Amino acid sequence: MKLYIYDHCPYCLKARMIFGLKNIPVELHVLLNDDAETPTRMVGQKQVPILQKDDSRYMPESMDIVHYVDKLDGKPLLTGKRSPAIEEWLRKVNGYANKLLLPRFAKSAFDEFSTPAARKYFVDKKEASAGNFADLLAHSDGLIKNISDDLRALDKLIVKPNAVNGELSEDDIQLFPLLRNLTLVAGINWPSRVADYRDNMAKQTQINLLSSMAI
Repeated sequence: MKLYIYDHCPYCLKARMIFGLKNIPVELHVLLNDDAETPTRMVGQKQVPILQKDDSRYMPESMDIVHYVDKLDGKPLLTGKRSPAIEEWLRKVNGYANKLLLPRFAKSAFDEFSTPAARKYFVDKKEASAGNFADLLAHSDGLIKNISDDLRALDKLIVKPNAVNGELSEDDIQLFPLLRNLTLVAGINWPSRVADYRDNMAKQTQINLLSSMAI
């Protein structure tokens, strides 16, 4: 029951969230980002989260972990009512968020980026390599407007400040992690019901907001 992760990783947030809500203890293991090799060895893919299930069985992928843990006790807690519109909106919002987040993930050096090596290794993937980030960063305010607007739409869509779709559904599994990531983007103007939802799920999951690291 061990999660090999890179703290910032949305998929790892999704994993930790499912464990949190289900209330299943899990050995979080924050690998250095430079350690791409061990993930690759274990699951034949450079990705984390990797769940070393009980009998030391390393399973990759958020959604897999989510559904598996959700089904572990034969009680589908949070697969109530999937909403396509929410899924679509989430994907679009991730599409934005990613671009804002990446350079913050670099600047606010998460634990996995402790070593200069891990930091550089991470930073060179997208942040430093795509010079365009300079421009996007300069443009931040305009992006903030776009994402905040898209969040106010989402703020209208939020049926309950816990169950996005009135019933706990995998849209929540995406949504809370996403908003949680967005806390790092200090500028993005988190709407009311969004913030309510977010802090409720944060409390439920025992996941700290990234406010303290936000820029």
